[PDB]
Amino acid sequence: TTIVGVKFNNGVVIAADTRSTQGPIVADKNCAKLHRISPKIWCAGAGTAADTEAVTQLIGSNIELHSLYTSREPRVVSALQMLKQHLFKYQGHIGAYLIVAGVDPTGSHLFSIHAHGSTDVGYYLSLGSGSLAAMAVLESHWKQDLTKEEAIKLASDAIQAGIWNDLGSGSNVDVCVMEIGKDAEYLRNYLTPNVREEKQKSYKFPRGTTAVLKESIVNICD
Amino acid sequence: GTGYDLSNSVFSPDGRNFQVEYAVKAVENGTTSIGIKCNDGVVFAVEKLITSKLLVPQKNVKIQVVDRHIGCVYSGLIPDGRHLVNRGREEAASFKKLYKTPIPIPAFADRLGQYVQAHTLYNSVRPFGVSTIFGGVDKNGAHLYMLEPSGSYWGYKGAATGKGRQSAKAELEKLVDHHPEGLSAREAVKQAAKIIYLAHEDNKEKDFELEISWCSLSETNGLHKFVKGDLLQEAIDFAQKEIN
Amino acid sequence: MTDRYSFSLTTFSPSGKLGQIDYALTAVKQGVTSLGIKATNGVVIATEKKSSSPLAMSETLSKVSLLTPDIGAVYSGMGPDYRVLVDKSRKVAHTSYKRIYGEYPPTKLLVSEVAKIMQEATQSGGVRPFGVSLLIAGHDEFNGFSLYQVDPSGSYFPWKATAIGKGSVAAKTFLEKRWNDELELEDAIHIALLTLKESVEGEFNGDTIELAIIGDENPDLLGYTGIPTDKGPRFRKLTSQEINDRLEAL
Amino acid sequence: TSIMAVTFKDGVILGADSRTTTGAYIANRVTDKLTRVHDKIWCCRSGSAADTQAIADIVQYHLELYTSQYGTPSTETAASVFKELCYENKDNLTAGIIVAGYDDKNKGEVYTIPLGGSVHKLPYAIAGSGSTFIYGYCDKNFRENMSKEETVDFIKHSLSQAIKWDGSSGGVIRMVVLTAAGVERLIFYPDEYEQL
Amino acid sequence: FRNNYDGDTVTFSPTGRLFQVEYALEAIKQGSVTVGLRSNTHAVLVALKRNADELSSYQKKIIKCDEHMGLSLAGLAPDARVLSNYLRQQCNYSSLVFNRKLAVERAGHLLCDKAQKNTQSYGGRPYGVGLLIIGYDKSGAHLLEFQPSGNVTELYGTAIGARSQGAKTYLERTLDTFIKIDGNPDELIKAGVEAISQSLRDESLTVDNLSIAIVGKDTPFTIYDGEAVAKYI
Amino acid sequence: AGYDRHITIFSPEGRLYQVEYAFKATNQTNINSLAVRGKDCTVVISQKKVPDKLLDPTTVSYIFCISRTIGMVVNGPIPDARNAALRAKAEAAEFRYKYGYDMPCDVLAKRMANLSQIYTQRAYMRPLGVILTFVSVDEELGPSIYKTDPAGYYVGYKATATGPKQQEITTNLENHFKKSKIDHINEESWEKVVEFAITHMIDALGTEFSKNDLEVGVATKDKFFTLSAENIEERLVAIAEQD
Amino acid sequence: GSRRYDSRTTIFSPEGRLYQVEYALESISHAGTAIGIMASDGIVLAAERKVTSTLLEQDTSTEKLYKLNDKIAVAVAGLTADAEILINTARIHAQNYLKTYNEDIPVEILVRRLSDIKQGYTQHGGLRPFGVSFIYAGYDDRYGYQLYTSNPSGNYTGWKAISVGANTSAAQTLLQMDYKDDMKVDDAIELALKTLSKTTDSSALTYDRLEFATIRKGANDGEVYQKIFKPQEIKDILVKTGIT
Amino acid sequence: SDPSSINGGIVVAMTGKDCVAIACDLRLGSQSLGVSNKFEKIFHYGHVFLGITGLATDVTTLNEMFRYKTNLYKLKEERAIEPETFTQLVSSSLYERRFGPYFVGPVVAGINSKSGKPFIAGFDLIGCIDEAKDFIVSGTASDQLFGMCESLYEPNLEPEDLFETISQALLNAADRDALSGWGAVVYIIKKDEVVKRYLKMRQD
Amino acid sequence: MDIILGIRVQDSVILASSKAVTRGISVLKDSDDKTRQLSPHTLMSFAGEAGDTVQFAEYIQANIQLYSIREDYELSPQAVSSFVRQELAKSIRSRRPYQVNVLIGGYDKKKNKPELYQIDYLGTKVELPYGAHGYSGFYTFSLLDHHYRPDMTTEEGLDLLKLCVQELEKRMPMDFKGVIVKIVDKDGIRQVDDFQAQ
Repeated sequence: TTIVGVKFNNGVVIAADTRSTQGPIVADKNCAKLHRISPKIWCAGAGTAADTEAVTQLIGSNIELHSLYTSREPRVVSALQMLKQHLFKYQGHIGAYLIVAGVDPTGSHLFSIHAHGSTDVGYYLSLGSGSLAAMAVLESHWKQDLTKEEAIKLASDAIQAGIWNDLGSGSNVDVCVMEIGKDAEYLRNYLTPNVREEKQKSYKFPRGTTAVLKESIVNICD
Repeated sequence: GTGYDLSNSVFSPDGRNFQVEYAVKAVENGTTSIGIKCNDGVVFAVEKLITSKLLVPQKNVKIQVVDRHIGCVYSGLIPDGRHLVNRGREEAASFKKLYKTPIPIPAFADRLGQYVQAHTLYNSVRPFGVSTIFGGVDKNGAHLYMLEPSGSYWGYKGAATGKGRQSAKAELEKLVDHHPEGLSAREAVKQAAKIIYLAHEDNKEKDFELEISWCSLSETNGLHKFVKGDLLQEAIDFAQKEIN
Repeated sequence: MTDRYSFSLTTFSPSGKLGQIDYALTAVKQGVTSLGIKATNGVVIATEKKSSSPLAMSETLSKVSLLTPDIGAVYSGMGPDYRVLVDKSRKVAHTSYKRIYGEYPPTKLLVSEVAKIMQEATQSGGVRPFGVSLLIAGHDEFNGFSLYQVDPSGSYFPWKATAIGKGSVAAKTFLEKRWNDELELEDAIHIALLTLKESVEGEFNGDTIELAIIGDENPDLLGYTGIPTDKGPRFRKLTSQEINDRLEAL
Repeated sequence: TSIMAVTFKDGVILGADSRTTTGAYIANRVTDKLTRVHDKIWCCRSGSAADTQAIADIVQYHLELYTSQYGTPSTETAASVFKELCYENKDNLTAGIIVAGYDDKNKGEVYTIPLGGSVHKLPYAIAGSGSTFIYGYCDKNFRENMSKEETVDFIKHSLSQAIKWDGSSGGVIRMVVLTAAGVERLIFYPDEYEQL
Repeated sequence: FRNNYDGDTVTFSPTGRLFQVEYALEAIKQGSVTVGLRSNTHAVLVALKRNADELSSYQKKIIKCDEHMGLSLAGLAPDARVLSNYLRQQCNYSSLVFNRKLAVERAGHLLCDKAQKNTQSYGGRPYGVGLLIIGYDKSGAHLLEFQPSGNVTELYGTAIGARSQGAKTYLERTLDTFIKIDGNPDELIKAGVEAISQSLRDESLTVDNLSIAIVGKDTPFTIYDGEAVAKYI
Repeated sequence: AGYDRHITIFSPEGRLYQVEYAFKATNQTNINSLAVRGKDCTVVISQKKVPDKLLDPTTVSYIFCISRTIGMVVNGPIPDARNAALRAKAEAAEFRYKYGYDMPCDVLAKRMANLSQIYTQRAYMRPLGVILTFVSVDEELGPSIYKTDPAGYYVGYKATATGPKQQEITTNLENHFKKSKIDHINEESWEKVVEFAITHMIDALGTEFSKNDLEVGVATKDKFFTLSAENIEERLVAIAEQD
Repeated sequence: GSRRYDSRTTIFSPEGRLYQVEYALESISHAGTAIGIMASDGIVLAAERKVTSTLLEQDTSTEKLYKLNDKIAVAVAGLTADAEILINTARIHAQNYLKTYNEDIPVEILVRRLSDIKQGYTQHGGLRPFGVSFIYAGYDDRYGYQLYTSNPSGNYTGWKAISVGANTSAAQTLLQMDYKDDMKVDDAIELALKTLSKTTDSSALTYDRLEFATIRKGANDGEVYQKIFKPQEIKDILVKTGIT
Repeated sequence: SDPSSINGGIVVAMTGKDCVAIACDLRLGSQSLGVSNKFEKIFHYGHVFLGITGLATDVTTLNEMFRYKTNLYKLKEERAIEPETFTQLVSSSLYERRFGPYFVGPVVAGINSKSGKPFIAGFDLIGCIDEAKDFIVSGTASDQLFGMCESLYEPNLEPEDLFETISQALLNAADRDALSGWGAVVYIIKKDEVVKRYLKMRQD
Repeated sequence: MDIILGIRVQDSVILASSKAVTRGISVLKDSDDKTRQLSPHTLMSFAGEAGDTVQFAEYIQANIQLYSIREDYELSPQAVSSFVRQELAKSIRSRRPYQVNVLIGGYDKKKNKPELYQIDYLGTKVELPYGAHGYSGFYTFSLLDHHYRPDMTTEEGLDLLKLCVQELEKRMPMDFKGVIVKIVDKDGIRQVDDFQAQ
């Protein structure tokens, strides 16, 4: 897993790879690691995939209820505080490592959360197995006061470093841009540099190859 | 209709809680007690009605200490006053456990205030039949308070409740007018004795015992102590001189 | 301390009448008139903003509330009782449905959940029934557009068009004459403004009238772009200007 | 981790490095270990990042509730709340917290709270993994009632040596100054303190 | 008037009275007379026992709490059993945890607080018994009068129960005499026997009728019944 | 049947008398209060009455500091006032801890009104005989006035008034905002907004005030504070040099 | 305390009757009439809608006829909201049995369980009883077609034909007059509609005021099928019988 | 020791042209010992099909649980459960037992009745949604199935052609697994009809 | 573990259970009946943990008999086996699980067909023509896979179990002291007292 977060002049951008693995075997070649807390606050998950999905939806549900109760747009610090206090209570047993980013009435924000409940704040962050490959690129090309397009290029290059160099990462790049005065644009499969080449042979079987013992029609209608 | 006075938390048509006002009648029936704020501390004093010669003198102590710096005195149902002081002692210990510093008097006043007010919110509990005069010395000067059965409390230059509260307040008002610069700890103890002896005229059919306590910064190092021995007798003689 | 009211406060009278329900319904009758009309391509719910003071801002008090992005609610009766029900209705949509099925509840089931809460306020110990009737308008994929009325008893009925409050009897009669099964959303809003005018005594404008619709999806109100299946909320509260534009063609 | 707080003539200054590590990898090189719990009461954090953040957030909650009812709390009061959480939950916490705050009457005060959950009032306190290497330097160079200029230099020289020898410490030297004038944020970069 | 405010203890009257507490106090006046008195060295309890029939036994009035403390009852016996059992536990707690004999003054405070909790909450009733606690601690001999209201008073001498005013007037008159009876237990008993006889009206005090208890400087709390009180008749 | 006026159950008319009698308890203190919004501030004015000479003037207060930003003035008995004060302070502290930001004025008002609704519905908890006026300068909404009552009702105000002589102050403020046409008091400094609030308190009530007769609470950006007797005295000299 | 306001819902009358149960049964006698008829080849459920409007959406309306199981259904008389509480618990109970034994719950066991819950509110709790009278129509492999009824007391009985709600005395007399043991469903459909039309308090029995359901075992299937009639289907069968 | 390797068995799902297919082996065992050749792992609730691998006691329990929940769903919603919605129901039900999970590998397969869209989904033991457009595999021969499906599968296969693909992927994967086999069954799901076919395979 | 065998023939279910109870070093009993009658036409055999084995069996017996009194009806062998499975499924995730393996041998009076169910301690139910628990199957299954027919008579089924027991008495190291054999058919449950030398 490779997930990154980059701050630019008028917002924040997050990016991720699309490889899900069960040990050394790839389960999903195109999974969504960019989750949504609220319309303008997005989350990137690493570690236990079931834990990252559920903790995002639980806090996201509570954020929606809070937003409707307060009659205000969701804040990143609110989603951050609710995530860290939930993860701390379970003492790291919920294996959710998240990069949370978004825009709100107070501005743009970028945070990273660990499973035990610790939080870090920065302009560029990376988590997962391909974190070191991503951070290497981030430490080399990052500058202060980045433009929108520069931030997309920097985040995408960091994810690519995870794809090529880390075995726990591969396939495609998913990007989500969050600007101060605009709607958040979620770019599913922003880059697809790992398209499977055409097979050397078609393995379509002639009809009647498999031996059948018994055949029946299943009743669906009650 | 009628029956608004039968249950506690019930509002009457004119927006009153009669069960609380009925608890005030129990306080008015009780013994007169006072409190005097001086220039660096507070002085508490209470009447002790001698019902019979069989009562052992200087034994049935009415004035109670909370923590090490707060003194409490009350009028009305004595057992109800003890229940409030027991809660006050629990609340003071809880404050010292968490915040290290001994509980401030305004802080302590609210803790008793919220607890007494809580007993006016339900029909399963009875309102307190006591008005408690309390105070002491904390971080910034001395404080004197008087707490009512409703939960209402204020800061006081001089407090009075019980049987002879009218005579006590009238004598306390004279002290505020004559001493704008501030009365001293020595003078306040002597004066506290005078106030009760004059307030005893409302219950002059029975004999009484005098009980004074004080908490002064220069005299008792900001700790609550009972007035004993020569200083107590000096107060009695001062009151017996001006009664005639 | 400790709640000693463990017994029912609503009981059956000799005649069979449940007193507290009847008296709660009486409180609804005293309340300001609110109405709902269902069209072919949408549902409209409207009410009068009865301001207690001209110094008070009517914008801060919303009589029409969003429950889900596809479901809205309006009331007649006790304001405070409505506000807490909306809080409970919003929460039950997540706890009993969205955190289970990953999607928002259909109108009929959310109505059933609100009705359950109001039913419990009739049977449970130490409580009184809610002094409100609710009009819930919403949309879901498999049922389409629907309008429901929830009473203090906890009973609910589906409606083509209805009204509750002060002049509910007069408003229902007016709705019966003007409603047809071929009405468009814009037509339904037109009847809504006509029916509400008979109830409103004072000023009749976009600042004194609160109106919301359940219609087409709003991609501009979603807040994000990317997911094709996410097309935006169907609930939309009409602004003061949007109401005033339709009042000129009255 | 290299954290310290030193009382002086005008108040108290808190100092910290910016390195948090997961094994041998620096997960964050710009960490702020100087956490505010009240206007003029701050803390230095060492040990578990998740524990110290959770404690400081609860203390900030308690001191906010204290101020609403009783007014501005003392440094001793803030140190007592920190201790109460550290001592009672000692089996589940790994936290070494230095508590330092400014008072108008008490001037500057430093309270150190080690792993066990005890309180120690000191003129100055050093904590963290990097503090072990500067026990000799700090004991020989510390003086009471130093000026602001001297105290900044004392912490700057101490933490620079702590960063030099300890692998767990590094990054930038952060400082928070607590006086009657207010709160002052100070930062010192590797290009400066490494060549001291 | 009275009928509307005496339904339960939680209710106050317009004058500020608690009628349920007042009715509990009335149970003491209906109960048999018991006398308590002390000097500087010893404390004495004298109690008049009551029987239902001439075929019934005389119900006990004095209960031992500890080796240095005890009390006499007037009113409901089961309520006296509950309060004495609590006082037995409080004396036991102080001796086990602090290795300290419980002060008689502090014992009165504990009985005050337990009786108070029955007067402020709904569903509860006041205790229907009056208690006369005697004891010898680090400050000497003590005598305390317990009332269901919660009011506990330290006294030289006192009497509670039916016709108890006669005994109370005697002790108030003999105050200067029985206070100086030091180092002589038998004479302090005789002062209490003469006190309780001032309350007699129905019958004279007999062998299986009288109950006497004493605690002092070098005397643990012991109860005398039957043959042991024959020399005081 | 006749106990419908004793507990919070519906009367045959559909009314709740216990709630109605709790409204009557708010005027027991005989104290009037008003709230106004400035350009970037919010001011509360409350009458200060000290009948007994034995009272400490500094302790007699109906204005409370809930948080750093939010202030609250109460109309009603002080035992219930401090009950609502302590709860609001506890709710304010919890909100900041749970959600990472300071609780807004309207949210606290909604929270306190929700609690007041519970006492209106549930039988064992009696309604508090107090009206609470919350004031602050919100980071999103700006100057804010939100008022809660025993019924559980709450709404935002351009300017509000509470007390026995509420209608006199209400109509006085109404006539000004009809004349000025704007919803706030057009003034830069808070000092002159306090001066406005005192002047209109005098004009409506028909009574002159001294430094000890008034109690002022000022809400600014990131701070709420109450003025001392000498601060009010300075404000009273300024209005005297105009009439 | 709260004793003053307690109506005492679970106490006997001097006659030996349960006040709240009797008063709840009085509430049912005002609700719309629901009739169930058991035939040799199926069961018929018919119910009259109480209080109807022209703008009432009948197509999405359900107030009297509810589906508990694939084989069991109920007719409701009384409070609709109180019924849905019991209907929900019955649905859970039916599924609990299916999860436990891998078999569909026999009708009587479901009826007894619901009736026991009704009885609970009659003996303990201090809460008001459910103002609901059910008609249970179901099928199992043991007894075949079954018809039960339960009231607020918690008592249930088996029937060949039964009516709940308003005008039950008149309805039961009409059913007893025309019922025979060898009835067909088509004949039972007619009887149910004829009995309602004669007992209706309104002018005429129309389709918009009715709810209709049949439980039949299909001859060309071999399995029991439930059929809740649509507004158009009620309109058709109303003309066929001779009511139009 | 491993609860997912005591009983054995495999489930595979595949998408095609306006159709989906789901297949499983029939083996139930206790370690090395073969117990049953009739233990079907595919269940259906309306038109939505669910295949469960792993510990057999949990397979039976969850089947009874999801039958319990879909029946209540149908009574409340007045409609049959949908593949997309049922996938979320499985996910939330599995995560409910996060720290005491069912040792299973659930597989959802079916076609949406409204849109006509073919849908398959996969889950781990704690309820992570694996939504792939191609194929979903689960069981003790998951590695063997992954290799078969990645090679044989091609997009937009006809119901008759997809049957040949899924059957050969299941059979050759089961023959390389000791804990899988003992008969096989394939479901061919269409908008209107579902065909169930039992396959002839090795019995060792 | 103890020997628990089951076989379903044409008209009956035959259960064979070992008589030995071994604790540590000694065989304490050689005539133990490791079966309980749940209902007139349903029988359950059991083996496993010392205490759990009988406690669970009597618990199930009490519940089925309670149902039979309440409904005045006998549950089908399928309904009983499903009830047993759920109890063992609930037990496996409790504080201390029932370590009991059971065989349900019942005759459905409604279907007029014999039925045999196999459930282990985990709660794994399977309907089988023949079943065994523990190591019993390792020696017996090959003989059952060879000779078994669905149309076998009760006499034929007894001969096959005899062959199964003879294999167990030859190859298995433990002495299980023979078996108690019981027949479950339309007439009820009877015991074959003559299996020692049949």
